[PDB]
Amino acid sequence: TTITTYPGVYIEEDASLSLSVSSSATAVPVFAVAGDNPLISGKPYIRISNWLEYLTLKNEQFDPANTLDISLRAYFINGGGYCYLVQTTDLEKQVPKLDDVTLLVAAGENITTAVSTLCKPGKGLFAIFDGPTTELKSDGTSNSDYDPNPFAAVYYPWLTADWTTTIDIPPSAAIAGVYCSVDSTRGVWKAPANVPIQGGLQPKYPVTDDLQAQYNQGKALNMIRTFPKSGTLVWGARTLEDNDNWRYIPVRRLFNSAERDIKNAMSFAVFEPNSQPTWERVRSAVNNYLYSLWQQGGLAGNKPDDAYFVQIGKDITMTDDDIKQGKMIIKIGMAAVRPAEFIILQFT
Amino acid sequence: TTITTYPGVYIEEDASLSLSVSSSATAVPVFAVAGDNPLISGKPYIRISNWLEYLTLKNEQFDPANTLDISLRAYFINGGGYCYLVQTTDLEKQVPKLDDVTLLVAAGENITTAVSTLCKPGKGLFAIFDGPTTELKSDGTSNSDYDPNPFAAVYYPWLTADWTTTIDIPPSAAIAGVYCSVDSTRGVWKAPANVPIQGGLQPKYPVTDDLQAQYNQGKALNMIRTFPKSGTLVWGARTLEDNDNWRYIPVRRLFNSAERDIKNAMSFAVFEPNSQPTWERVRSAVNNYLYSLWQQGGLAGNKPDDAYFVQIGKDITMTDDDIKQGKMIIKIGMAAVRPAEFIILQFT
Amino acid sequence: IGIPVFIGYTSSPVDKTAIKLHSLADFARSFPESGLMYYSVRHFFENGGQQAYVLSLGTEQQLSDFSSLITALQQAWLAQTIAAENDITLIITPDVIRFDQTEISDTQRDLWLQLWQSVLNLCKSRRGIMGLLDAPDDPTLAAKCLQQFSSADRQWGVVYWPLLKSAYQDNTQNPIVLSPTAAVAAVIQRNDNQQGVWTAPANIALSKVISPVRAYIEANALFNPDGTSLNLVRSFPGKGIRIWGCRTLENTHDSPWSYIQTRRLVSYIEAYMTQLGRAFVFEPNNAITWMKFKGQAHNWLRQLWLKGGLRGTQEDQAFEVLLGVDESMREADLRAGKMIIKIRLAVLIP
Amino acid sequence: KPQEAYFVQIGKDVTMSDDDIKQGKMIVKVGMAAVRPAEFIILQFSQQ
Amino acid sequence: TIPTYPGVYIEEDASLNLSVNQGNTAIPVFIGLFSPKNTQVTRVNS
Amino acid sequence: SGISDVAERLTDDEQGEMNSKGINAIRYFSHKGFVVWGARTLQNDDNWRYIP
Repeated sequence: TTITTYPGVYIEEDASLSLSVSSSATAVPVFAVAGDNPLISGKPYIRISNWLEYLTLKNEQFDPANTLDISLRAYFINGGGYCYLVQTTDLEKQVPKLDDVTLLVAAGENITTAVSTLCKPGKGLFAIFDGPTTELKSDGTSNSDYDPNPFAAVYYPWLTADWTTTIDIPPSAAIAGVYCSVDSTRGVWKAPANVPIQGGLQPKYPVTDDLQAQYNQGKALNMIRTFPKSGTLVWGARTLEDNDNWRYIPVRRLFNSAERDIKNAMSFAVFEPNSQPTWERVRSAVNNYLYSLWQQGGLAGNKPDDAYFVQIGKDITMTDDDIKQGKMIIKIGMAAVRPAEFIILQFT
Repeated sequence: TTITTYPGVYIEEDASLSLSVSSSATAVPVFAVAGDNPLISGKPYIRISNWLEYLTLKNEQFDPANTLDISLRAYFINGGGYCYLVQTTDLEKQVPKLDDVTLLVAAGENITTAVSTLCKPGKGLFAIFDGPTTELKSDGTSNSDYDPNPFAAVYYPWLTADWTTTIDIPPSAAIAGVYCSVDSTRGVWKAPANVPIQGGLQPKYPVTDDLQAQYNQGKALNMIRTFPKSGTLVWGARTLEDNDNWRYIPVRRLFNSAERDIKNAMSFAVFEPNSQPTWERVRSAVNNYLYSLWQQGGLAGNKPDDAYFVQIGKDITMTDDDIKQGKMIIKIGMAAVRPAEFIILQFT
Repeated sequence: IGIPVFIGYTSSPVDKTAIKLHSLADFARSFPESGLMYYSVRHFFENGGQQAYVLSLGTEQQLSDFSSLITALQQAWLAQTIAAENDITLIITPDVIRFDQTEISDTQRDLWLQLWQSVLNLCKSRRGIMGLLDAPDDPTLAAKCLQQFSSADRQWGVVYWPLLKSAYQDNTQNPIVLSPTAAVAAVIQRNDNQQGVWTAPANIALSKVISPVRAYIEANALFNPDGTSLNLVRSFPGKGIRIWGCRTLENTHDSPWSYIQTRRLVSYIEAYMTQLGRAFVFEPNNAITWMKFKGQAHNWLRQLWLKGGLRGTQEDQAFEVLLGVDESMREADLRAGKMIIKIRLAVLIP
Repeated sequence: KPQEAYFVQIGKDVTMSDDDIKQGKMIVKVGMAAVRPAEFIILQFSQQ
Repeated sequence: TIPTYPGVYIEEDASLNLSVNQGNTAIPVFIGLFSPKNTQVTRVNS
Repeated sequence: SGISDVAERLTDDEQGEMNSKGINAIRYFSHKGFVVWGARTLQNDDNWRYIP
């Protein structure tokens, strides 16, 4: 509302909000570092963008006896991006302070307490654990120590390489690299399984077909196995919760990225007027983002209205008292695509 | 009533009361602290909003031998919000002075006297007790000490964890966290049972199916049990009164929150004129609030008039002599939703 | 077209007003040779620069510290001079190189932000003025400053990094380190003349540059997809020195000001409309005037569209002008005596 | 629609009366439904 | 949820969804005199 | 605009306590910078609660 007070020519520029959702990075990990490590001591966190950069921060050559070095080179040889190093006792503080963190990686030490207090609905984090270091017990009870958290996954067994001498690589370090490679190539909704390990790493123990079948229910352990014609592959993409909602990693991670993307986009429309023109803009922005996901194949459905729906309005989602109390409510439904874990062929 | 005294333009604003009911937090606990604890000494109460803040208020590291530290860390690891620490001897004084408090938590010491004088009808409070520390005696008489108060519940047995060394976590500390998580996700009307304990805690003694059946009547003991496929779950949502009115915790807690929310709203109409226009606004405000509860599923009924009713008027709830004495009377009915404790399947 | 102005200390003291330079001979006629800003002025002319202005805060010898430079830039008389002198479009301050990067503490980080804010304040004297900014030498401080900068004038700021070394030498045989702001400013003038304002000044070769003062690999973290990114001057294998990046300091990804060409193109359109609008300041506000204004604006926009300046296959998607008793105002607006013209545009994306 | 956004009332029998006109009063009723900000944004995600 | 500060809140539908899935119907248990190699009911795959 | 720092940093939990009382807070967000987070007056009824 320009106030015309002197004769002349006045210039106006449209300032109404323009809203759209932008895809973020869905593979930024955080590695746990032991207290005695000198590199991490005396600092909140360390950001490392390359394997050579990690050596630059260090002052020694590559050490195959320290878990940090082997885990880092295993992560980088499998692809990925920049990662953060945080002390285990400081995970509960530093992780919420970093808004770009997506994955929490055990990196070969106990981070059970940190996961339970961080990975919660709406937070957008995901956790990767390490399986037991011993033989897989036949009767299938070697899962009791794990808490059925739908935001975490466990991988077995530990990996070994030629450069390894006496300490085996924790599987979570290599799996984190696989997540970024799969996400960049195929997408977050793609299952991070049936893909090779790029580092030429070998599992410490072999897993039979029936043994995996024993541990693929309930709090499942995703398995890294060697196949005669395909080499080493990642087999299994199940979380620690067996319900239909969050049985598979891709479904849980897809919702994490969708919530994170829309939440960031919605922060530019917080104190906007709560009336019809705003509702049209938010509905269009969310509809375009979900339409793009359906085009790429991330949602299942013949037509878009069978894959998602967005509701917002004066009588659709909120009441008159909600508006007077400053609440705008948006309901979003999504039909995530699920992995075809089993393929059944029947002939006549 | 503007008094027109000089020629000009007069501006007024409508000052008739606008009334609306807003939902208040339904899971604020108060923890009892022993007299010898140095943190509470010399202060009326301490408000703690986070686990890290509690350590900041303290000056030592985490102590697994002090009941306060284990109770607070178990409460926060299960989810929750800000809580107050009050001495046991000062509960009868400080608690009525805090109007945001909803739950009263024993936290592992005798607070029976405080409950008997605080948890009364209309006060809006609720209590969580601790069960016996010993074996549950088979004949079913290990419950005589507890007073059949419809505002209290008892949970058995005490919990243990890896970080615990020689003192077991009182169950009420962990259950208080479960109340907040359930209220945030499903609502105050949903039973805080059949939900996991998020802290990775374990019950100290196993409870058989038959043994629970002995203590599920009268002054019931809600039992925390471990199941082969679902881990540790909270089993049982019964209060200490076995009548049909207040048998279940959700029914008692839903009324507690409903009374508190309406009571706060009606404080804006204490001295309003007691005539028809005021009665229209009070009924509309309450009807909108109850309609919201029925929509969310908190009240059972095919139609709104099967779920609730509001009556206020000149010849409906109050008489002529009631009005002349300054009394406005509102009758409110509510059909609370009850849990499906027993599921019976009949096959033919 | 973009006419840059140079702000810095000069060996020969002069008045507080700017000067007009069309060639290095005029620069020599007014100024003596040898000096950091003189070398950049030579660099600007030698890259293809036609004309530019020079403004002096003081003599070259009275350099004190970073805070002194910022305080000198905050003096009121500079803002009035550039506001008065109409055809100035770009602002260049190459004198920031003369100060060392001692540490990465909060003291240095804040000073860099205030230099950016002070320059952007000078850019708000008139609409359409661009500011060309520099960044700290190491990528760590530059990334810290980019994330922590908070201003409502991010739209008008463009930053280039790293510093550049050229074949020019002092009496001692040392390569002269020059800010890349002088080089791009000549490119913008060349791009405005040969290709126009709506052509991005990126993916274009520089001249007489030996090598960037720093490397490529260390600059990966400075560029950012959503916002607060930098523009890189980067050497290429078998392709010469190149300008890699055409993004401003805008943060929001949806803003049309995220590229230097779009914001400058809109300002270029705005300047012409203001010039055309001045002829209608007291015209009768009826249908005849509206048709006259609509015809002239439509013809000029159609001319710009046929040069590829606007994104569109037909005229309707390219632009649209509304002016009349309806669809642009009401009868009450006519009695108020104000005329409202609404113009919609569709910019290009590099 | 305008009927839900604002309303103005002035007239002999709707806003004033005979006595007010005789006493020189002129009463105008104005009602506006202002737009409140969206202080809280709540996103509800479901697997439908 | 109950908003407390200005911003964006995320709610996840925690209402139950039900699905009955067929399981195994033929696992037997053998009771008799067996001689285990290591010294309870044990599972055998083949 | 044109600022160095806020006198005291605030968290989401702290602001929520103040926003109930009617104290508008100045917050810092990494993605956006220093912003004004709050538009409420000192009266907490339905009519006059928000500044606009």
